[PDB]
Amino acid sequence: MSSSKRIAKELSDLERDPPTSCSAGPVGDDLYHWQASIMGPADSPYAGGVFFLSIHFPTDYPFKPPKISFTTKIYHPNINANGNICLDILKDQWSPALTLSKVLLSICSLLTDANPDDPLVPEIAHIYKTDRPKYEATAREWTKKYAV
Repeated sequence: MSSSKRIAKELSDLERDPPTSCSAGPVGDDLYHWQASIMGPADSPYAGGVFFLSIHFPTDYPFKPPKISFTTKIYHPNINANGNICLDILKDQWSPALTLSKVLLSICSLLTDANPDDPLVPEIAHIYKTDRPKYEATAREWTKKYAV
């Protein structure tokens, strides 16, 4: 009811004013399980790649954050092998005032500017802090293979 109408509202807002590089909507007619895709920023080792996200809205949304997993394989210090993303606003900083499109933005940005202080993958984090080139080189490789 409050959960069903809040998601319908957000879907409708997109169904009108469409984002540019982001693209999201429900899978099938399941209003609680969405799928989305985004392109890697131009100034990132993910540039040109296409990433698919899986989205699960909590039954008590928007008072509880949505579950966002990455479908595509990505080499990022804040994203692990299962697609989990360590992002502040998907947890401790979540708030009913935020939207999914707002969550998508913070993600386009996370890829542009990772956060080595939230080492969800310590190996990728260390390579990041000390040998940025090795990391940027490996990020682009994985983009060619998977982000297509």
